Amino acid sequence: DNVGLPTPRGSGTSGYVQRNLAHLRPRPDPGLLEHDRKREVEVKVFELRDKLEEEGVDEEEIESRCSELRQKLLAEMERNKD
Amino acid sequence: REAAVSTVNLLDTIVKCETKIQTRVKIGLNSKMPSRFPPAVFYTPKELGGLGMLSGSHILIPASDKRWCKQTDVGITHFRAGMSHDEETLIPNIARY
Amino acid sequence: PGGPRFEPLYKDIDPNDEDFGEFNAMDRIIFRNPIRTETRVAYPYLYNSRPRSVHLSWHSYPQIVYTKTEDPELPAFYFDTSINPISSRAVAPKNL
Amino acid sequence: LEDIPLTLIINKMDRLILELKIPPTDAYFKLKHVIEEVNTVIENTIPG
Amino acid sequence: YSKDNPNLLFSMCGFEVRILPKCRNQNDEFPVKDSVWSLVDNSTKERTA
Amino acid sequence: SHFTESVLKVAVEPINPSELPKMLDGIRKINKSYPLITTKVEESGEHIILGTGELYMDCVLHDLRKLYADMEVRVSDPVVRFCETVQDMSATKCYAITPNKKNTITMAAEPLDDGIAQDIESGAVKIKDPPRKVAKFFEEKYGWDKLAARSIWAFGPDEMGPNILQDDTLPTEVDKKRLATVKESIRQGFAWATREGPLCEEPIRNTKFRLIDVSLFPWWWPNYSDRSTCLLFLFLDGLPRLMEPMYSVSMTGPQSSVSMVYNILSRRRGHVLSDGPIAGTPLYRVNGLIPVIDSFGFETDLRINTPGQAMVSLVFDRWSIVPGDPLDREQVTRPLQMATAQATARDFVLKTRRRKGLSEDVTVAKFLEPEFYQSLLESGTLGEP
Amino acid sequence: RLDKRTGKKRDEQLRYTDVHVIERDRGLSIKAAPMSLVLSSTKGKSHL
Repeated sequence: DNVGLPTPRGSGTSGYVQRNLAHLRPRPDPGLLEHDRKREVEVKVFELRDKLEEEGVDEEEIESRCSELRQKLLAEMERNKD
Repeated sequence: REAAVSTVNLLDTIVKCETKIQTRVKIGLNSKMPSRFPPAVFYTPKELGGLGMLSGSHILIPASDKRWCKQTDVGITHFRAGMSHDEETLIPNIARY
Repeated sequence: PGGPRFEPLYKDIDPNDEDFGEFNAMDRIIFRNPIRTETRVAYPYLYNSRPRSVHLSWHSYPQIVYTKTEDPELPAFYFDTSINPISSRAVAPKNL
Repeated sequence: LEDIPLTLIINKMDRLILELKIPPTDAYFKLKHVIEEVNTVIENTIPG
Repeated sequence: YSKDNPNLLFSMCGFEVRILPKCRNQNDEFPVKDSVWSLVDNSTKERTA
Repeated sequence: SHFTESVLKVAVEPINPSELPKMLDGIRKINKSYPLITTKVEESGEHIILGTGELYMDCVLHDLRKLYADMEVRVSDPVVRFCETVQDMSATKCYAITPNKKNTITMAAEPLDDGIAQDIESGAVKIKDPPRKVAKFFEEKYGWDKLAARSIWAFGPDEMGPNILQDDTLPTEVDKKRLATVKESIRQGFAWATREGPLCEEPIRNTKFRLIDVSLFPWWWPNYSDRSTCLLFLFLDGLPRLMEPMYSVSMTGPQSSVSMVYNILSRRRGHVLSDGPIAGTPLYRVNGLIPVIDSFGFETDLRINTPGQAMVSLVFDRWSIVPGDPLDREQVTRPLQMATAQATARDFVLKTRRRKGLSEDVTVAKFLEPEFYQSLLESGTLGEP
Repeated sequence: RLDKRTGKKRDEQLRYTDVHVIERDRGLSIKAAPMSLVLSSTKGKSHL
């Protein structure tokens, strides 16, 4: 509201400033599903690997079981894709 | 005309020049007292003895300069225009005419 | 608001003389609720580009919680009704 | 959080006598309230 | 007046004139006062500026 | 490790251009005397000073004008830092192609859940830690996938930033040794992309990235631009939003001051979280939130327009999503005017974007391969150019 | 030398570690302020 007349001394105005109160104020990808199924199969494989590691089983048998589980999960996904 | 009413610098110049003309009139009387020279001194038409000045400014006429008394056979009666009206009439703008 | 007015200390800066400069470009500013002149006075070095001969003022004081007693025969030390109470569940050490 | 040892200084005690003008029991309750507020914030920083 | 300067400026016989057409106007509301001139196209009799 | 952030931004320049050296020297002294200040030189050439509040920047500009530089410094209107985020899942798996057209990078963007970003910023999750500890933390707190938890590659823009780059590919389709050799530069491009960001090159927060199969990585890549270009387009098609800092308003003061706090906070896009009495005093405490860009002059207005005397404390609290859509082209704002409720984000993005020296449009085609851009135009996933 | 002080100036707080001109004019501290003092305990042992 700093508008007009730095001093009223020069003019014969006495510059009382007003607000001008008559102024108008403003008025799905199937690839994502395939990736989710692959992630679920990988999560199942990781859970099986963690269960094998918790039981103290050998690494080769755990790897073979994980490969068999991954193949079974892929076959199940291919069978139940429809 | 309408180009003149829309120029702020021109309106400021008109206000200052009208003030300078009235200041010349006041200096001719060795005074600059604002109460000594009401708007009736300048803007009364020449027929009533006034100066007959026209205004392009916006000048208030106070309610203090709105009273007149008359001595009739029953005594003194003070008449007043604008009974209980807190607004003041303004000097007309020439651009409106 | 309510204060005096003086002549301009520096009669130099005026936006009409300055042409279309890059720093104060009109639509590079992200206008919000408008800054008032009291905010310009309170923080003169942040809100003015040429704050020459400005004086930094006292920022704040601690709030005075003293209230003068209306009743003429109350003691000097009393729990006033305008003072919010302290409850037993307000203190409440939550873990001990 | 930075595991810096902390001590408490309750300041401006004269206010309890001269500004609030509350009786000494209520001044105790105000002090205990401020102390338990500090301890509440300390506990809320590290729970348990 | 060009692709990206929509105002026409001149001065004549005392009057400083800025012509703005009613085609390249960003102002959807018109603050038309007595000073502002509606320039009428005769072939359509339509206020175009 | 400071416990608040400098989210108030002021652009400065010299008034006399020939004294542009001296102010810079003074700016250096500012950076030596104020620990939480950050100084920057933009691409546009204006100088940027970032501090915490009105009083902080008032003191800093006093020290710059009167103590160190000893000149007259033109100072712009105060503005805020901005960040960006994404709202929902990725519409398309997006890929980057090298100029030799061998390496192809396929990636998706995700909004991170609430609690991860503040945990990375607080140091609860360390990238220097062994990945088993990080995986255990994510499993025990947010219940992620174990392969996903072990496949979290990096944090960005730095090792403390709230952006996560993570593998989600399969070993059956992508070999791992070439994956690592490209993954080094992938982390570098991730760091530079999340440091810049696509919208206004404001550093971007709270995003997760999943690597995707079919992405093939042949021999050698010394460049960084293509993966980050695709990654910015992944910000574009994940419905990005703008984010602004948020002060926490704290008042002590009487009841009329409380009512005035509701009034002014209602007028300044602010909320009142709580209100109550301070026990044992005639004072009342009001806690709330305000945007930093809407808090300019808030303390002065609240201290003046009140019968009693109100004290105000404004502390940086939050990063919050700006209301509105940043990519909505039809939302326009008049000059001299404040943006409306839904055009706020668009106005912020446009003016922050060309304050920093860019084009007026968020260039989709400049951040895409031509074949992928034409394919997405034909598929309808992108708007009309 | 504080008792050789007249007017409103003798009612001012000393504020020894506020030395910035901003600190003097704003009436608040803006900078950290170190001192090293010799203070005595209850038993009489001076510590630094």
